[PDB]
Amino acid sequence: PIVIKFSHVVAENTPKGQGALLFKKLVEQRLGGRVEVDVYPNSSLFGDGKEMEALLLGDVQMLAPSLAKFEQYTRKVQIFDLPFLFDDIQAVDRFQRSPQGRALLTSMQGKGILGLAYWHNGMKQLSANRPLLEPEDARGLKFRVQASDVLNEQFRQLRAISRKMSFAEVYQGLQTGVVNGTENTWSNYESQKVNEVQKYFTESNHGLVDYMVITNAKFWNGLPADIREELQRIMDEVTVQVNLEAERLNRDARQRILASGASEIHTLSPQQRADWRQAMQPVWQKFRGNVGADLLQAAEASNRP
Repeated sequence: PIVIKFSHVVAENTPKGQGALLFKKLVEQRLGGRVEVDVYPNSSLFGDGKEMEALLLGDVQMLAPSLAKFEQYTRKVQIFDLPFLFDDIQAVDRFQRSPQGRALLTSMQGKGILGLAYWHNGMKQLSANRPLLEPEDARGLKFRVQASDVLNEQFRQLRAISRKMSFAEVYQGLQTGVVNGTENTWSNYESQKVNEVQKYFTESNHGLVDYMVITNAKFWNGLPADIREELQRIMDEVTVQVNLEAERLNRDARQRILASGASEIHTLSPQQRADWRQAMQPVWQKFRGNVGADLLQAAEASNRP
């Protein structure tokens, strides 16, 4: 039996958590015991950063990290972190399906990482212990960000303080005041109960959390061809399921946060959104050389159906 250990940092009741569990179920139902799958959620086996070290070492065989967590392996995936680049997940999906977007799945093959698929989670919103209605509202705040130079600079541009922290540490960081605010999808906020430590949310859709399903190129390329292709077909089916569940789980997450009564959500007006974009988009100039004109052109073109 070939064992595939799939580690991740999110709760089970999420797009990625359900996706990993579906992959395991379909492998069990279709590969007759030739492949077995173990799933380790919520940083139970490996958390941020460590997971990739383990992937390269062979302590794990499959991951699906946020596209914001690959700067140590390539700087091309940074495109997904640029604020307000993608209007919505439909635009990002279009970019991901472009020749360029597909090519990015192999951007790290030279470091031993193979991308197998993109999984959607959703757009990012803002959270803090004070209201965030106008960009000046973020000044002085300490925001937890994923380990991303783009996201670090995003809040630096708003005259705020950025703290790169592993996802598992967000709740405690906010409860203890190491950080005062953050950014994430409704699913991640509710699934991790972070609304209990954030009284104010702003629906800004200023970015997104999407994932690249990845594996160790040596493990995957060493699989029997029939098994590899079958696993890829199953992954393709799982991707559709994740992408469909993602939008609805995020909708349910927002409703449960609003129902809580312990947190408020302000939705930005078109004009407010534009002012936040005008204030944050200057960060793009710092990374344009890394991503390149072509990728930026393709990403901007993805906003036009």
